[PDB]
Amino acid sequence: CGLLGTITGPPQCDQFLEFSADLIIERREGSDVCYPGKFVNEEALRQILRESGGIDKEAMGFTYSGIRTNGATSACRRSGSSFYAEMKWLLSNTDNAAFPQMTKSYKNTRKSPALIVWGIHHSVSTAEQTKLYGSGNKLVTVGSSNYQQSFVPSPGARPQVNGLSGRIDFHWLMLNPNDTVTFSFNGAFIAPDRASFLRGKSMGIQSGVQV
Amino acid sequence: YKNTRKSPALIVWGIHHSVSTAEQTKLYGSGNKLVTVGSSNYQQSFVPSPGARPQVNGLSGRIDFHWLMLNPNDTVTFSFNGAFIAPDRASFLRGKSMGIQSGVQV
Amino acid sequence: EVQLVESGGGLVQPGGSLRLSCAASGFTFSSYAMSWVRQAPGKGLEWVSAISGSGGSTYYADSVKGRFTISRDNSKNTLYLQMNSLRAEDTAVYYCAKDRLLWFGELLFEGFDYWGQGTLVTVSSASTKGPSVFPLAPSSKSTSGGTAALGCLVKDYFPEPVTVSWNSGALTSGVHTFPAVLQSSGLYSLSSVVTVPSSSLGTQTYICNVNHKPSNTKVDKKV
Amino acid sequence: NFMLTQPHSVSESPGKTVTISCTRSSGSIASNYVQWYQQRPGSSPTTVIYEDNQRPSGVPDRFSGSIDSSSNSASLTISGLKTEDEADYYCQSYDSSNVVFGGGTKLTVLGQPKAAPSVTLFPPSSEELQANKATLVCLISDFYPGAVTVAWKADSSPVKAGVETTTPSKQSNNKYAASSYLSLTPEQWKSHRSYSCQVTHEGSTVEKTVAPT
Ligand SMILES: *[C@@H]1O[C@H](CO)[C@@H](O)[C@H](O)[C@H]1NC(C)=O
Ligand SMILES: *[C@@H]1O[C@H](CO)[C@@H](O)[C@H](O)[C@H]1NC(C)=O
Repeated sequence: CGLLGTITGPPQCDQFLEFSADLIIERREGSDVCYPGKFVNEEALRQILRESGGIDKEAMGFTYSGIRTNGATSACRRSGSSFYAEMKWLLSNTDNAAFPQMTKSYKNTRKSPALIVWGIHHSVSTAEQTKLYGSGNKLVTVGSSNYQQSFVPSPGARPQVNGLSGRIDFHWLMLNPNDTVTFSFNGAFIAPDRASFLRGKSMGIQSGVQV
Repeated sequence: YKNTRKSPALIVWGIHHSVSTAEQTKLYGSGNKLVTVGSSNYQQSFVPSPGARPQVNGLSGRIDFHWLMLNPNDTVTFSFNGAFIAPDRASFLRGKSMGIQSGVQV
Repeated sequence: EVQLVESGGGLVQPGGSLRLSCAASGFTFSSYAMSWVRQAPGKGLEWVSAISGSGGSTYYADSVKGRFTISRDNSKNTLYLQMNSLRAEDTAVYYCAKDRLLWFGELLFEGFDYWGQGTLVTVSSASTKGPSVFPLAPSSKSTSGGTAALGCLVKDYFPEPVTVSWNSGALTSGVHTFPAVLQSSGLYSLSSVVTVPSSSLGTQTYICNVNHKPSNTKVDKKV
Repeated sequence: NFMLTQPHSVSESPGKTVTISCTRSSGSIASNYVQWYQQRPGSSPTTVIYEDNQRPSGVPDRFSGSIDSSSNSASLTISGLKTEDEADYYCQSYDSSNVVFGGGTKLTVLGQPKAAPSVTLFPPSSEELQANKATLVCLISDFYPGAVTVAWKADSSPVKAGVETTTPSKQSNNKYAASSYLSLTPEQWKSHRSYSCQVTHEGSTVEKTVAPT
């Protein structure tokens, strides 16, 4: 399990979604991803998690209406095709090739800052992008009181990793208590299902020796 | 491109920022241009920024360069539809040295 | 050059098994999912099953699920399809088709890019049978511009061929013997008709001569 | 799942331009990729289109792909027909784990003027009615192009069980012939009012009817 894979929950990290520790050990074989991609500002988020003491997961409770939320692949494989356990690959309807302009928001009711993570999908080609999330220019915005940033997918061919030439870009912000995060998106979104809270203090290391 | 050598490779490319959207489509055609670079430890994407600029050497265009470092046996893959200054040769480092900045004689 | 080759096609009594094997070459076989497509003799294409590059995931069609088992050996660059509890419906030509992706069954299928040459699997309890000839009588003295339509009906015969002549080879002009139909029972059947003048109806004798050599059954029939 | 629907017969003159359409029953046509395979008789199929418009290396530029989301159709298009383009054309698409194949389309390059088929429909012989069997023979001769559709009707109603229809084969005179034999039992034969053999060719229907005695 990769230390960042605890946030997204790829199949390797199914047993580490809500761990709690004083000492966290990363191993050289840990991969944070199943569907190829990488975290923006990865090390800062790793440094945050190493001294986090653990992760508590609270459902964010997004409901989606009249789109496809079963996105899956045989790269993230648990039973058959699957995906990241904490997230959802939002596709378009089989009936209509449209992705409606959606607005989804979350309020952090808790006393600790919330680790919100999400992905932006870079399809292999515009053909692939239009087939999954519908035609037209795709746009994803993220906003809070502190944080604001907007994202547009960059379709194109990437080197094969686990059979896929596409890439998912994972982004994250930290909601302060009582603040609100809002997602506008009409496609190319990997929405969070659950948020993440830090359990305490700990120390992370990197090693390859017996415990 | 695949790194067949026993040492990290240095890959450099450029993006062309044309003086206008007309200049830009003259060279590469109409459309929106996007370059995507990707490897194991690296993935990034770049968009040409055409528009009015002041002259530098009587030229209002710009070419900025980007670079990663390919680890051995790692494969780099480009996806471009224009505004791509493509690399012909990769660079390999030879060993250890030391660099200085000076304005006196050797 | 990518090339696929299938072997193992034969004739099988219904209720039997057959292990088809497709041979791959000219590409990295381990990194491309493979699939089996069949075509009934005179019907469209029908996808049968598929298998991932690793070999762990295996996907079957409904019509064959549980009876067919697909497998592969990445070292021998060979594909396999185990066909069990065979039926008359499963009689077709089977191709192995290289899939364009590593994984099969995920949100998007780019088709196939190369097709093996094919192999014929035939399933029928082929008992050799002599035909049973029936006369096709002409219309009630109704005609068009003098013509008329009468013939002989060859029914439930196996195997091909038969030979149908009229009046021991005398009547040649105006005859038409149709190709046989391979009906559901695994047997053939055909007819042959003559365009004759409507005058001689009732005043002349037309005899059809059917000759089936494998059954040693030869019958002359009158209309 | 869903089903795809192409015409059975398409014909045109050399150098002209055809389109073979493919219509999807359920689900949008632009929700997954569509292929176009071609099968010249006696050879394995080969793929002339993938991802709804893309030509493999070695496919003449006269082949084009298309997607019409309004009609929910995908349409092949061949410019400047050659004589070697004469084949059967299958469209293909995809669902959850299901691979859907079109019915197939027979593309004929006209080498001779079109000729409507000649239908001759026979009742069952009284001798077979003594074998407690009954067989209807619909003989179809001298048509071009070599594509027909045979439909049987029991007195006003489609009957598909017991029918056996031949693949059209060329006669001596470069025209095609076929047969269609409906199997019945004498109790069903004397049951209804009439029996019909409907042969469809190039959008025209020639119906013939027979009856007991
Ligand atoms: C957040 O709001 C709740 C009530 O909505 C209040 O009880 C709490 O004090 C607030 N916390 C902060 C840090 O403002
Ligand atoms: C690089 O790849 C070659 C070819 O597969 C292999 O022989 C070699 O051991 C590899 N070396 C490294 C350092 O990856």
